[PDB]
Formats: sequence, structure tokens, C-alpha cells
Amino acid sequence: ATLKDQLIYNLLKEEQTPQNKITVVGVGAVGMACAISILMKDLADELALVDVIEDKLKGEMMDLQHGSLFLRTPKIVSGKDYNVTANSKLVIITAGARQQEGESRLNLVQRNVNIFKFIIPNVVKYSPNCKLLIVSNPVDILTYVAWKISGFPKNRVIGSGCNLDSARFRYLMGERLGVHPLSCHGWVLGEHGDSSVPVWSGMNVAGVSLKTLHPDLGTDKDKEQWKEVHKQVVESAYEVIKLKGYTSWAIGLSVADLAESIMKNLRRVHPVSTMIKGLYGIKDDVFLSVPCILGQNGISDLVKVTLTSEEEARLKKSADTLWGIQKELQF
Amino acid sequence: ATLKDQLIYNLLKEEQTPQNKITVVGVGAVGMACAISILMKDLADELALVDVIEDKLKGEMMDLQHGSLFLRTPKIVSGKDYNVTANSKLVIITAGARQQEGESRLNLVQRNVNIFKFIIPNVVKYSPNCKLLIVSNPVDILTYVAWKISGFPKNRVIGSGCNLDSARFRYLMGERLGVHPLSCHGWVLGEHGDSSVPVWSGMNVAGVSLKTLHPDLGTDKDKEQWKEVHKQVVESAYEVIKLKGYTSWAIGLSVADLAESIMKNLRRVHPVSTMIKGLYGIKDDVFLSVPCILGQNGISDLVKVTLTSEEEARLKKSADTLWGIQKELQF
Amino acid sequence: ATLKDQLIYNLLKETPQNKITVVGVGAVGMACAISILMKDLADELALVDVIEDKLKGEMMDLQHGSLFLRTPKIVSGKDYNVTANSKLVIITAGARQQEGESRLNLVQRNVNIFKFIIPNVVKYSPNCKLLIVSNPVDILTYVAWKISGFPKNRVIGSGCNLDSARFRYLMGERLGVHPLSCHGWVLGEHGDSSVPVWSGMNVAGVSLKTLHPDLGTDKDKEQWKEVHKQVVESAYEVIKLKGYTSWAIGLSVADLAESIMKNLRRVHPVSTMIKGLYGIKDDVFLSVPCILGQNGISDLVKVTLTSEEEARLKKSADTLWGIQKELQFHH
Amino acid sequence: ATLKDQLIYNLLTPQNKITVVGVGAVGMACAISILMKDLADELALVDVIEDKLKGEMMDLQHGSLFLRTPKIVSGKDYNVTANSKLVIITAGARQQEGESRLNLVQRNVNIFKFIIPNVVKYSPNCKLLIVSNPVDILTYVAWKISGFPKNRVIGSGCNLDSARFRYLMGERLGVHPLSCHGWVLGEHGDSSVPVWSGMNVAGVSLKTLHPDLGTDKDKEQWKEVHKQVVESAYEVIKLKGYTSWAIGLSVADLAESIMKNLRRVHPVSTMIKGLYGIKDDVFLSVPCILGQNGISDLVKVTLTSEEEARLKKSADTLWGIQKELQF
Ligand SMILES: NS(=O)(=O)c1ccc(Cc2c(-c3ccc(F)c(-c4ccc(Oc5[nH]nnc5C(=O)O)cc4)c3)nn(-c3nc(C(=O)O)cs3)c2CC2CC2)cc1F
Ligand SMILES: NS(=O)(=O)c1ccc(Cc2c(-c3ccc(F)c(-c4ccc(Oc5[nH]nnc5C(=O)O)cc4)c3)nn(-c3nc(C(=O)O)cs3)c2CC2CC2)cc1F
Ligand SMILES: NS(=O)(=O)c1ccc(Cc2c(-c3ccc(F)c(-c4ccc(Oc5[nH]nnc5C(=O)O)cc4)c3)nn(-c3nc(C(=O)O)cs3)c2CC2CC2)cc1F
Ligand SMILES: NS(=O)(=O)c1ccc(Cc2c(-c3ccc(F)c(-c4ccc(Oc5[nH]nnc5C(=O)O)cc4)c3)nn(-c3nc(C(=O)O)cs3)c2CC2CC2)cc1F
Ligand SMILES: NC(=O)C1=CN([C@@H]2O[C@H](COP(=O)(O)OP(=O)(O)OC[C@H]3O[C@@H](n4cnc5c(N)ncnc54)[C@H](O)[C@@H]3O)[C@@H](O)[C@H]2O)C=CC1
Ligand SMILES: NC(=O)C1=CN([C@@H]2O[C@H](COP(=O)(O)OP(=O)(O)OC[C@H]3O[C@@H](n4cnc5c(N)ncnc54)[C@H](O)[C@@H]3O)[C@@H](O)[C@H]2O)C=CC1
Ligand SMILES: NC(=O)C1=CN([C@@H]2O[C@H](COP(=O)(O)OP(=O)(O)OC[C@H]3O[C@@H](n4cnc5c(N)ncnc54)[C@H](O)[C@@H]3O)[C@@H](O)[C@H]2O)C=CC1
Ligand SMILES: NC(=O)C1=CN([C@@H]2O[C@H](COP(=O)(O)OP(=O)(O)OC[C@H]3O[C@@H](n4cnc5c(N)ncnc54)[C@H](O)[C@@H]3O)[C@@H](O)[C@H]2O)C=CC1
Repeated sequence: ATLKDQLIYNLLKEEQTPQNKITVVGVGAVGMACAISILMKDLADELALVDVIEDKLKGEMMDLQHGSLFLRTPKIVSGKDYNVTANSKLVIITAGARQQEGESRLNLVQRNVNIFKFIIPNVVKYSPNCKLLIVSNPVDILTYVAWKISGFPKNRVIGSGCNLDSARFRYLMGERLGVHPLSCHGWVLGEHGDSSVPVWSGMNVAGVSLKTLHPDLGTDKDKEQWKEVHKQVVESAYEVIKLKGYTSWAIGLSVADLAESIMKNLRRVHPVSTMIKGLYGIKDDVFLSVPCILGQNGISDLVKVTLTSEEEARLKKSADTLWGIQKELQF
Repeated sequence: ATLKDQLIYNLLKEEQTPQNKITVVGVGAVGMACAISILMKDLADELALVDVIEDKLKGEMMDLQHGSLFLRTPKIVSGKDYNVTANSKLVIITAGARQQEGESRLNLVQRNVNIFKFIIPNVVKYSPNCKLLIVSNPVDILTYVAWKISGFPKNRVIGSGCNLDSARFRYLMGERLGVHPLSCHGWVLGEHGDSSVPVWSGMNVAGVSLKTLHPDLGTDKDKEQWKEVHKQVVESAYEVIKLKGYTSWAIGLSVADLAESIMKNLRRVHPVSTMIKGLYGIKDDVFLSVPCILGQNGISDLVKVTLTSEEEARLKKSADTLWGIQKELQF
Repeated sequence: ATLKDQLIYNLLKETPQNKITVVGVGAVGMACAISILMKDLADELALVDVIEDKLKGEMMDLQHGSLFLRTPKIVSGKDYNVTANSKLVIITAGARQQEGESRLNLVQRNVNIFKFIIPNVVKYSPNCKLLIVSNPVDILTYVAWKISGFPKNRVIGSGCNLDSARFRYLMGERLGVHPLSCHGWVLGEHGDSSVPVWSGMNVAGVSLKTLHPDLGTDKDKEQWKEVHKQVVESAYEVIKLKGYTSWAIGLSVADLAESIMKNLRRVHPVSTMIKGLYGIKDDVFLSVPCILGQNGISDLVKVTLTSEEEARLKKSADTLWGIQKELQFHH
Repeated sequence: ATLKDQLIYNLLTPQNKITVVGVGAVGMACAISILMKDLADELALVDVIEDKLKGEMMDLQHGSLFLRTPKIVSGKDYNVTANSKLVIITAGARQQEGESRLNLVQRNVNIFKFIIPNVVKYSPNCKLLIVSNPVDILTYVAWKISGFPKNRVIGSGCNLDSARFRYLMGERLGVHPLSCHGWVLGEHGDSSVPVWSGMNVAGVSLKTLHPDLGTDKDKEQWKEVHKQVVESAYEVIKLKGYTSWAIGLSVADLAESIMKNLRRVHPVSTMIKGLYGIKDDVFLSVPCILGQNGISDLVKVTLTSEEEARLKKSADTLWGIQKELQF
């Protein structure tokens, strides 16, 4: 007989479903940073990669496979066909179009909508019960798009949203105070990037309100210019894009953090993009980052943060802008 | 007073030495994969990045820094100046030239020698007691080069060598047997890549010699073609390079594995590139992969593998070829 | 409304996906529990015992450490409804040896405990894997198989996984090498009658037996037999010194659990139904190297034994069948 | 030659050493938690009971295959503790029937009289992490006997009390304790102070949403959460005879911040003379920044008059006991 059969007596032919499967759709720098972070945190018994670029897809799958000795994730698979994604608990969408010279920003969005038109129904056919974690920008709009196309309930369609913006805020806060970001608390809500809202009232170390110690916190009067911390949350992202061409490491770690809460049913609170119609006087179908409880059914609950009238007004304006763009999209 | 001073009462000024510092020189795909793997395994209290490309360097450092909330490595620093590398326990060189159109292979090696001429003396000035882990290709030759330029004792100059080749071997072994690579034992020794030597006599699951069960193992008459496993160790590396343009994830994980043994003083046995003059009838100053015991002083010991005359001959030929190339290099 | 309802908007009313039960919260069960919690192998840990105060106190002590763990549900009770939907159920329950009590009486008392435990485990987790730790472990694994009616893939004894770990510790002390890099198998019975397979002892795939043919014989000037004597004697020594063993078995069980819960297909020396091998004709469980994954034991490795090694297993099988015939329970 | 020499050609101080003094249930829970978090390259155990000590060391050693801590040693001689970055004291006397509580304290002082100078001789630069009860008093005792600066003498303090608070908070809100923020300060156990003003999820003040929070009028009885912080500890002691797992995990958390220089903020017991109107040499839990030099910095928490009053009373009570102790 074969060497395998001389060495190994088989007890069962059984094939068996994967119990903790994650799919990443889009194997650019962002998708692969999600993949390595997820592999290094042991969140999956099976990792499936999907892309349209066959060579990049196969090469990334093989490079990870060659590291199997150093991992505890026993099955890594890839393909263009969504049958490789079957029975995923969680499917992370990092797929996007590359901006072309001589193209409007609405056209870039529409091109990402058309990608979602192909991706989302295929994901749903093979993993009807999965949670969808949307990373692709524009992330708040494309989370809406994935919800509409999927027909999933809102608990199972999640945008990565302000989880990274909040992590940057805490890094910068930590540098100012000489304290680890874990111990520096502070929330950025609403839109990912330029229009994000820093909730100054929630900024604390050891439950000590910085706003209470320093009432000028987050105003133009402020002698220490704490507003510059939130400006750097937006600008440092543009800075990394200008300096290396894209961001990967921080978003990959952020997504692995959301994946951890979902796969282990932790019910930790993260600022992610959820369907917010009914709150802060928003009457339209838009996704914005508020603090949500993440577990095995996706978003089970969200935290109603006490905002100032000004903070409430910024979210209403964001909802108006997002509904305006959403009405102009073709499904 | 300032918000910091209202919130935080300082007890002590002077900030001491880092106790578990790692430097990565070269922030390409390989250096950054080493960095993320090291960060995700908590092997360092301080990670220093060095490159010549200031924008890429700063951008990569900032991208990692933005992830600090998700890591347990409190200090991430970068610069062109080697003062940022001061007091490193371990310094990983992933710095290399990009092959030019029309450039000869000897010229590419000499250009990497000239990079080492700048890097190594600067590394030594700021971390005179560090272990050097050489990753840059050609890795066996450049480990020799780093030893000569550094003046370090041979215990503290290590090539990543066949640790990755051995991991690929075990991956492929595992696919054939339906067994995790951790439980599939097999050694690839000598040169990294094309001229690596599979030691068929050491291939085992649970201490059961595959060679003893199947004496044709690793010969041309073999009906199961086990030689194809070692062919794929070389060919799969070229395949990933063809498919994505380079390899990163597997080498990053391999280097983090060596770093773990060194930083934690594990005295695990790894196939790494060490100065092998005096063994297997090699009379020249060459570095080849044999199984070494790795700990806090680098290579303390090496394992004397019983080789066939053919296996011994392949290492002698590798030593001759490496000494031939080495005497043609200019310091 | 309530503080909860002012703070949190609920989206959905709330099954565990990765549940582990430990039956018996003695020193052994609790060492298994802390090891499992510290390796993040479960989303739910259930504890069962007959001593309600000890059980509740241990559950509460673990719960109070929740902040430092990533296992969001810890539950206990004497009622097996708390064990419902376990992937894996670890039996560490046992009677305390009395002065003057016969060996057969101790075994029968543990059989009577299994008479209550096993059918209750099966009712609430009909698809679980059973990991039997309670001594005598090879006999009680047989007992659990017969009472459960489970197929043999889903009934596993911890067996010689600990004996093999002790062997490698001792091997490592003699060679100055980490136990991870010291390979050596103890098979057959847990404890006194265990068989060291000298032929499989290797570092880096180098046979110690081939280098030193006296290895494991009485002629041996270095007395390597003393390594296997210490595998048995060091266990008795720890029992004499602290009254019991806990930490090593806890870590060993967490290692098996890791392979099962993550479907790793790593090879461990565990106790499996071995009728049909090495000329054994009776229904006995002995430790051979098994492939562990999500369906329990999928495959065995057929180790090449000497006639002497084969004879020791046959004698063990005869002794175990002799004791098994004298036990009272229904299948 | 020997098999070792046939197999291995030889070519050629611990960097991250932790000592645990006292190998009861508490010391060994600290040890397993530290081993399972990879915080040490060397673990040293010390006790006075030589057989228990040797047995515990051997049991851990037998698990080496499953660990990444390559050297585990024990002995009654403090030479095994040489060059420790961190030394955790879980050593203590067992309460005797009819023995007074001041006598139990003095007996623990006499144990520290032997332990602390030996620890200092072999690891003059170590951080001392004091766990033994009464923890705030015995931290003072270790500081006085050691002559160490206050940055390098740390009590485990309210790190565990704060973890219990967050567990209970989490059960009430259906949220992971990681995401439930709340601080217990001052004395470990009975006289601990819950800072209601800092209780938050996602930076949302529970006090602001529900101003009765932590008053007796409160219809939801949130004070019961802090009552359970104290009572649940007594409950575990009544049910299993002692606590081990939660304190072990808590100490591993402090050790992680110290060994990796994280500068995370923990409620640990530090020398508080000069702060919150305390005028005596006493150790109480306030939020401290922990790193490779021990406590580098304190967070100055804004307390209510009532919270401030509880700490000042604790300082008075602790100084009263401390002036009656014999060195
Ligand atoms: N709330 S929202 O969904 O609508 C939304 C709007 C805009 C952005 C900006 C944006 C884009 C992004 C890409 C593609 C796009 F097409 C758009 C976009 C921009 C503007 C749009 O609306 C219009 N602009 N001009 N005309 C229009 C219109 O359609 O009317 C639409 C899309 C943004 N990516 N991206 C990245 N972030 C990172 C990181 O590391 O944090 C790396 S990249 C960022 C954030 C930037 C770093 C700070 C992120 C968001 F989530
Ligand atoms: N023992 S050695 O140090 O001398 C040595 C020789 C050759 C190589 C081949 C090589 C090179 C490599 C790069 C740059 C170079 F300049 C050379 C090289 C080739 C030939 C050289 O010298 C000559 N020999 N005979 N004539 C000549 C000549 O000078 O023309 C010198 C350098 C190789 N990279 N590289 C990579 N590996 C990976 C991965 O994932 O495993 C990704 S890339 C590989 C391995 C191959 C993919 C499998 C790896 C080695 F380690
Ligand atoms: N293959 S087998 O199932 O039959 C079997 C037999 C004997 C033992 C011995 C044994 C027992 C043990 C307890 C209670 C028992 F009742 C028995 C037992 C053994 C054999 C019996 O056989 C008989 N029944 N009736 N007559 C006989 C007879 O002897 O002829 C009955 C009870 C063992 N515990 N135990 C522990 N190990 C550790 C540790 O850390 O390694 C901690 S404790 C050990 C191992 C010893 C330290 C090295 C472990 C085994 F797995
Ligand atoms: N801040 S302090 O240093 O002064 C101090 C005082 C009292 C205690 C109480 C205490 C003791 C403890 C043991 C021995 C003792 F001797 C004392 C003690 C009590 C009162 C004393 O003072 C007096 N005795 N008689 N009169 C007086 C006086 O007031 O003058 C002295 C010692 C407590 N252990 N212990 C444990 N905790 C746990 C756990 O998991 O949390 C497990 S055990 C606990 C905490 C309680 C379970 C919740 C913990 C502390 F930190
Ligand atoms: N949410 C956040 O905070 C952040 C989001 N991002 C977003 O992540 C996305 C990806 O960024 P990068 O990886 O750098 O981009 P990239 O362009 O490198 O990769 C996107 C990938 O999507 C693939 N793709 C396109 N159409 C596809 C289809 N139909 N099916 C499958 N795959 C398809 C492409 O082939 C490509 O590999 C972008 O939208 C980016 O803005 C980036 C950083 C942070
Ligand atoms: N030993 C092994 O098993 C493997 C080794 N490698 C080697 O790793 C090296 C890097 O690979 P990639 O990341 O793909 O290359 P890359 O070309 O993307 O990056 C190398 C980096 O070195 C930098 N550099 C050049 N001169 C420098 C100097 N004087 N000081 C500091 N930095 C300097 C460059 O700026 C560049 O960022 C290559 O030599 C490659 O062959 C890669 C695969 C496996
Ligand atoms: N397989 C191995 O390598 C090893 C096995 N062991 C075995 O582990 C077992 C436990 O060891 P220790 O924890 O030291 O024992 P222990 O006597 O301290 O605790 C055993 C626990 O079983 C509980 N128990 C008894 N009847 C029960 C029932 N009907 N349902 C549920 N729980 C029940 C007891 O109440 C007790 O809490 C022993 O049989 C021992 O021989 C221990 C060492 C190594
Ligand atoms: N700070 C906190 O939050 C908590 C503190 N603890 C404290 O932990 C301590 C230990 O608790 P257990 O392990 O249950 O106690 P235990 O009495 O079982 O163990 C204490 C050990 O100290 C040893 N010891 C006594 N004198 C010694 C000396 N001169 N040198 C070295 N070792 C010596 C004893 O031999 C014994 O093994 C107690 O003080 C307890 O109150 C307990 C839980 C929580």
C-alpha cells in the first residue's frame, strides 16, 4: 500500500463542516493585513480568500500556507468561485475599485456598488447565516449598499466604521499623557474619516473626565489645543496614505479586534457603522458609527450616547449627506 | 497647570534602557511582515525600524503606531540614524537592493555587500552586544559578510537560512499525510533555496522513520515520488514570487519563530545558517544551515546530523561554491 | 425607564459555538479549567461536580477573573442541563483511595461515578467528544465508551500525553535542549507499565539509538533507562511531595483540547481502542499516536515496535481485559 | 564520548526573571497565570515547606513541553531568586483558633523580616509586588524593611476589587467587563471605595443618566454592586475555603504591565502621603501607571467629600495599626 496507509490507519471518511470559518473578499494590502491579524489571533479554523485577480489570490494563499507550521489555523483556501466561502460565520469585504485619472468621486462609489452587486448575493447564497463586516470605502455608504443587496437583518451587516478612528484618537491621547492607549478612553462616532465626531465628554483616564478638569477641552479657546488630537485622527490617516500610498496595519488589527468580539461572542462595545434611523432625530436609512455590542449574532444592542445639540446636529448633517449620495446610486 | 499635571502626579524623571528591544533594518514587505509577526507575538518592549527611504519608513511606523491599542509593545520608533537602534538585544537585517534590468547576479550581491558596509558598523556601534539575524538574500553569503564586517563572535551572527525551507517541507509533507506540519518532522539543511538538502533519514511522524517504512523515499525509483516534496520546497517559492511578485508572510512568521527562541532563551533547535568550517570536511569560512540550539547568546550549540556520503558531498559542493563567490567580493 | 434601557437600545433577544465542560473540579479539573481559559479554547466553560459548595466557589473564583479572560460565559451546576451543546467534555471526576480499600474496589467506585456522569453528558451533548482523565485512565476510557455508546473516534483517554511530556522534560535536562526540540514517545498504559520507544528518540531527526545502540538497555554506561524510570518515579515523587499532581496534567489536557477545538490534526499519544493492532485481540484502550481534530481521533499512526515492545502491550491488554471482565456496568 | 557530545558540538544571567515567595494556592495561581502569559524566562519559587516547594516546582517542570518559560527553580535559600526583575510575595501565616487579628499581622511582619532582606540581597533592583494580607499594611512593612524607593514597592491592592466590580457591572448591563469601566480605590476588601462618577460604558456616565446611582434612594440599588465586590470574596472563601484564580489572574495582569513596560493604569497600593489630605506613611489603592520601574506616576482622581473621607479614615486606621507593629 501507499506510505500514508503504511503509516496511518484511518477510522472515519467523514468530511465535516468548518465550525469557525472566516472569509476575506479582496486580497489587497487591507484584506491581507486582516488575514495575518486573524491568523495570528487564532480566530478561525478555516480562512477563505476571494478576489478577481487569480494570480495575486493564489500567491497570497500559498504564502500564508507556507507559514502553517507557525500558525494554529489548519485550513487556508482561495478561489474566484464563492463555493470556497460556504458556511462562513463571518465574511469581511475589503474589495474595491482603484481610483482612475478622469473619474468623479460619485463614479468611484457607483463602481464599488457594482462590485457589491456581484459579491454580496454570492456571499449570501453560500453563507446565508453569516455576519457581513464591511471595510471597503466609502464604508458607511457601502455598508448601507450591502444591507440593501443582502436583505440581511441590520444586526448582521456591520461597517468597520470608527473603530480605527477611535484607536488613532487613543494613540494620540496616549502620546500627550504618557499613558498606554488601553488606559486612554475616548470615542470618535458618526462617519469614518473627515466628518467624524470626537465626543469630548467621554474622554477619560481611570474614569476621570478630562472635560471636567479642563472645560475648554475641544473648543477653539483651549490653550493646549486638544482639538488638534481629533484633527490628527483625520490628518494622520491622509499622512500615512501620502507617505506609503495606503494604510494596512492599523485597519487589519482593528478588523481582527471586531472579528474577535464576533467569533468569541464577547459582547464588547465598539464604535462600528450600524443602521441608525430612529436615533438623534435621523429619519433616513443611513449607517453611522455609534458604540455597539458585538457577539455571535453581530450587533445585538447599541449604546445611546448623550450628545450635545452641536454633536447631534453633526450626525443629522452626516445622515442628510449620506441619504443624498444614496438616492443617486443605481441598484 | 497643564491638563497632564492636573491629571497625573509624576514620581520619577529618568526613563531607563529598553530591556527587550528588537530592530528591523529594511521596511519592505519582508521587514514589515517580520515586524507585524514580532508585534503579534509580544517578543519586544521596543521595536525600532530603520530604512533609507524616509517616507516609507515614517508611514510604516505611523501605521503600526495607530494599531498600538491592539498591541502590547509600548514603544515603536523609526529613523535613518542608528541612535534609534541603541541597546537592541536582536537586530534583524531585511535590507536589500532591487535587481536592475541588465545587472549581473554577482553585482546584485556586491550591492547588498555595500549596503551591509553601511548598516553593520552602525548596528554594532549602538548595540555592541546584540545578536544579528540576517534575512537579506543571498542569505548564507550575506551572513558571512555581516560576521566579517561586525567582528562579532560566530554565536551572535545567525542567518534565517533553511528555517523557512524546513517549514515549507513540513507544510507539503502535511498535505500528503493529512497531518498538521507541527507533527510532521523533516529537515532541509545547507543553502537556502535551490541547493538545499532534504535529509530523508530524519523524516518522521511520531518518531516513525518514513525512510524505514518506504526505502525508496527520496530516490528516483520511488513510485510515490517523495522527491517532488523537496522540488516543491524550491518551486513553490518561485511560484509565489511569480504569482504576487515577492514572498513576505511565511518568512515573517519564520523570523518571529527564531526571534522567539532568542528573546525567551528557549534553546529550541532550528535549521539556521552558522559558520560551519571544521564540519563535514568543510575547510573554508562559509555559513550553511545545520540544526542549531538558539537562546539569549544566539547559537550556543549545533546538532551533528549523520549525513549520507551524497548529503555530505552536497554541503562540500555548496561550501566550495560559496567560498568561490565570497573571495570575489570586495570589503 | 431603567438605566440599562436609557443606556442600551436592544435589537434582538438571544447557542454556544465552542463550549467545553469539565466534570470534577478537584485540583486536576480546575488546572484543566485555568489552562483552557488561558488558551482561549472556549466561548462557554461549564463546570460540574457533586460537591455543590466547592463547585459554586470555583465557578465564582473564575468568574471574578473574567476581566482578564476572553471566555464570556462560565457556568456550573450538579444538573447536566448546564453542559448542553458541549463540543468537548473532560472527565476528571474520581473517588479518593481509602486505607485498606482494594484496587478493584477503587476502580468499581470510579465505574459507578461514570454510570451517573456519562449518560447525563450524552443526553445533553449527544455529538460531543469525551476526553477521559480519571484514573485508571485506560480502563475508565473503555468504561466511558461502553456506557456512552459513542463511536471510538469520540472517546479519548488523556493516556500517555503527560508521560510523553515528562519523558521529553527529562530528555531535555540531559541534553541541554528545550523539550519541544526533544522527540520521544511513551506508549501503552499511563504510569507504571508505560513503554518508552527508544527507536523514536531523536533531536533534529537524528536517532539517539543509532548513535548509541546501548540506549534503553542494561549495558548502557549512561543508563538512559533511568529517563523512563524517572517518567514513572517523578510522578510518585510529586504525589509524595505535594499529595497529588495538577499543573502538568492540566497543561497536557489543554494541549489535547487545543487540537480538538481548532481541528489541528496534530499527533498525540492518547488512549484509543486498539483491538486489531500489535496482535491484541481484546477490547482495550492503550496510548498510540493519534490524529486529533473536530471529530476526535480520525486516524492512528502504526508505530514499528520491537517484539519486546509488542509483548509489553499484549501483556497490558491481557491485564486490562482481566480487570474489565470483573467490573459491573451496563453497555 | 557521551551521547550528548556525539549529538551536540558546544560553541560557547536571566533577562526577565520573576520570583514567587509562598507556594500556597495563591502563589501557584500567580505562577501558572505568569507561565501561561509568557512573562518570564526564569521562574523561581521559594517557601519554608521544602517538600511542597519541590513538588510544585517538579509539577510545573513536567509541563515544560506546553510552556515557553525555559527555567523553573525552587529552594528555601534566596540564592535561587538572584537577578529577579519582579518578586511577588504571597507568603503568610494561617490564622489559628483564638489568635487575635493584630497577632496574625505581627506573625506576617516576622515572616517579612526574614523574606524581605533576603529578596533585597539577591535582587537589589527588583520591583516588590506584595499580595499577602493584610495587603495595604504588609506593603508598608515591605517598604520599611526593604529600604526601596516607593516606585518599587507595590501592593496588588484593588486591582482584584476593580475586576470584581466590572464583572458584576457586566452581568447587570449584558456587556463584557472589558467594556464596563469602574474603579474601586483605597483599602483592599471591606473598606474599598467605589467611584460612581467614573462608572461608564463608551464614555457615557451612568451617574449622569441616573443621578441616584450609588445613593440609598436608588430604585435599582446600584450600591449592591459594590456590596457584592466585598461579599462575593467572603462567599468564595466560605464556599471553597480560600480564593486563588481571580487574584492569580489579577497579579499576572500587573506583572504584564511591569515586565512589558506597558504604562497601563491599575488601582494598586502605593505610598499616598501628600495626596487626598493623607499626612501619614500609608499605602492605599489609587490608579497608578505601571512599567519597568514599578509605579512611575499616579492619576489624581477627583473624589467626592464622602470618597475623600473614606480614604482619610483608612489612612488613620492603617497608621494606628502600623505604629503598634515591631521591626
Ligand atoms: N461616511 S462616508 O461613507 O460617506 C465616507 C466619506 C468619505 C470618506 C473618505 C475616505 C475614503 C474614500 C474612498 C473612496 C471614495 F470614493 C470616497 C468618497 C469620498 C467622497 C464622496 O462623496 C463625494 N465627494 N465628492 N462628491 C461626492 C458625492 O458623491 O456627492 C463619496 C466617496 C472616500 N477612503 N478613506 C480611507 N481611510 C483610510 C484609513 O486608514 O482610515 C484609508 S483610505 C477615507 C477616510 C480618509 C483617511 C481619512 C470615508 C467615508 F466613509
Ligand atoms: N546559499 S546562497 O546564499 O549563496 C543563495 C544562493 C541563491 C539563492 C536564491 C534566492 C535569492 C537570491 C536573491 C538575490 C541574489 F542576488 C541571489 C544570487 C544568485 C546567485 C548568486 O551567485 C552566483 N552563483 N554562481 N554564479 C553566481 C553569480 O554571481 O552570478 C548570488 C546571489 C539569489 N533570493 N531568494 C529568495 N527566497 C525567497 C523565499 O521565499 O524563500 C524569496 S526570494 C532565493 C531562494 C529561491 C527562491 C527560492 C539564495 C541563497 F541563499
Ligand atoms: N493502564 S491502567 O488504566 O490500568 C492504569 C493502571 C495503573 C495506573 C497507576 C495510577 C493511578 C491509579 C489510581 C487509582 C487506581 F485505583 C488505580 C488502579 C490501577 C490499576 C488497577 O488494576 C486492578 N484493578 N483490580 N485489580 C487490579 C490489579 O492491579 O491487578 C486498579 C486501580 C491507578 N493513578 N495515577 C496517577 N497518575 C498521576 C500522574 O500525575 O501521572 C497522578 S495520579 C497513576 C499513575 C502512576 C503515577 C504513575 C494508571 C493507569 F492508567
Ligand atoms: N487595607 S488593610 O491592609 O489594612 C486590610 C484590612 C483587612 C483586610 C481583609 C482581608 C484579609 C485579612 C487577612 C488577615 C487579617 F489579619 C486581616 C486583618 C483584619 C483586621 C485587622 O485590624 C484589626 N484587627 N483587630 N482590630 C483591628 C483594628 O481595626 O484595629 C488586621 C488584619 C485581614 N484577607 N483578605 C482576603 N481577601 C481575599 C480576596 O480574594 O479578596 C482573599 S483573603 C481580606 C479581604 C476581604 C475578603 C474581602 C484586607 C486589608 F488589606
Ligand atoms: N474602513 C476603514 O477604516 C478602512 C478602509 N479601507 C478600504 O479598504 C479597501 C481596500 O483597500 P486596499 O486593500 O488598499 O485596496 P486594493 O485596491 O489594494 O485592494 C482591493 C481589492 O479588491 C479586489 N476586488 C475588486 N473587485 C472585486 C470583486 N468583484 N470580487 C473580489 N475582489 C474584488 C481587487 O482585486 C483588490 O485586490 C478600500 O476601499 C479602502 O478605502 C482602507 C483602510 C481603512
Ligand atoms: N532568507 C529568506 O528566507 C528570505 C529572504 N528574503 C529577502 O528579504 C529581502 C527584502 O525583501 P523585500 O522586502 O521583498 O524587499 P524590498 O526591496 O521590498 O525591501 C528591502 C528594503 O531595504 C531597504 N534598504 C536598502 N538599502 C538600505 C540601507 N542601506 N539601510 C536600510 N535599508 C535599506 C530598501 O529601502 C527597502 O525598503 C530581500 O533580500 C529578499 O530576498 C525574502 C524572502 C525570504
Ligand atoms: N490521566 C492522568 O494522567 C492523570 C489523571 N489524574 C486523575 O484525575 C482524577 C482527579 O484527580 P484530583 O483532582 O487530584 O482528584 P480529587 O479527588 O481532588 O477531585 C476529583 C473530583 O471528582 C469529583 N466527583 C466525584 N464524584 C463525582 C460525580 N459523580 N460527578 C462529578 N464529580 C464527581 C469530586 O467531588 C472531586 O471534586 C483522579 O482520578 C486522578 O487519578 C490525575 C493525575 C494525572
Ligand atoms: N491581595 C489580595 O487581593 C489577595 C491576597 N491573598 C493572600 O494571599 C496569601 C496567601 O494565600 P494562600 O496561598 O491561600 O495561603 P497559604 O497559607 O496556603 O500559603 C502561604 C504560603 O506562605 C508560606 N510561608 C510562610 N512563611 C514563609 C516564609 N518565612 N518564607 C516563605 N514562605 C513562607 C507557607 O508555607 C505557605 O505555603 C494570604 O495572605 C492571602 O490573604 C489572597 C487572595 C487575594
